[PDB]
Amino acid sequence: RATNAQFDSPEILRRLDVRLLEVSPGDTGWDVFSLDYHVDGPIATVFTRECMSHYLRVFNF
Amino acid sequence: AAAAAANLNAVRETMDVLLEISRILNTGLDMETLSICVRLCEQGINPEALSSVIKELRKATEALK
Amino acid sequence: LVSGFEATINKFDKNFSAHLLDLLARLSIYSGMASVISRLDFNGFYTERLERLSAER
Amino acid sequence: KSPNVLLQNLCCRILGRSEADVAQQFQYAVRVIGSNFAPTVERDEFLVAEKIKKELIRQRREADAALFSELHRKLHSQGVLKNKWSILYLLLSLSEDPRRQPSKVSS
Repeated sequence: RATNAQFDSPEILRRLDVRLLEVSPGDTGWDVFSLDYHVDGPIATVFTRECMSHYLRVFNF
Repeated sequence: AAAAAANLNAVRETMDVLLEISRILNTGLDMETLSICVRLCEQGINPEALSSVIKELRKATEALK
Repeated sequence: LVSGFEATINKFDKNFSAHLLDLLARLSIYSGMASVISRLDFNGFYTERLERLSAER
Repeated sequence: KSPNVLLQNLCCRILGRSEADVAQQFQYAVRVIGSNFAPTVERDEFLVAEKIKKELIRQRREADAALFSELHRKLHSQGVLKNKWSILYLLLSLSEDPRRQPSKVSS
C-alpha cells in the first residue's frame, strides 16, 4: 500500500506471497527469503513447475 | 572364514558413505565419533535426545579451553 | 472485608488470566483468522506474556 | 556393549579426556539420555528424507540433493541397518550451513 504497486489489479497483488525456505542452522533471514509467485489454473500450462523453480533461482541471485 | 570377511567389507562401505553424507551436511563429526553414534542408533535411541547431548558437550568443550 | 473478598479476587484474576492465555495460545496455533488474537492483543497488551512451555522430551 | 558404557565413549570422543577425568559431563549425559530413551514420534525414513532433500535444495546445492537420493538407496541395498530413521534424524540435526565453499570431495 505504501508503494505504487497497490495501484494495480487486486488479483495479481493477492497471488504474490512470501515463501519461507526450509530453516537453516546458524544463519540470517537474508540468506533464506524469496518470493514464490504462486499460480493456479490454465495459466499453469504456460507457467509450469519448471518455470517457477528457475524464477526462484533468478530471485536467488 | 569368508562370510566373516564379507561383512567387514560391507560395514566399511557403509561407514564411508555415512561419512560422505556427514561432510556434505557439514556436521562437525569425524570418522571415529560417527562410529559411536551409528552404534548407539543401532540399539534404538532418541536422536532428539542424543543430538541435544552432542550439542551440549560441544557447547561445554569451549568454556574449558 | 478483604480476607473474604481479595482472596476471591486474586484466585479469580489468576484463573481469568490463565484461561485468557489458553484462549489466545490455542487460537494462535490456528496459523481474518489470526486477527482475533491481535484484536484481543492490541497495541502491546498481553501479546507477549508466555512464549511456550519451557520443557523438552 | 551396553548403552551405559557406550555413552562414556562418546564423552571421551567429544571431550578429549579419560573416563577417570571427565565425570561431571557424563553425569549430565545420563540425566538427559536416561528418562528420554523411548521414541516419542512415529518412525519413518520418508519424511526425514524429504527434509534432507529440502536441506540441500535451498543451500543452492541442488546437485547434492540428488546425490543424497542415490546414497539413501544404498543403505537399503546392503541391509545391515535396522533403524534407518534414527541415524538420518540425527545427521540432519547436527548439520551446519557452510553458506559457501562446498569443496567437493569424492572417489
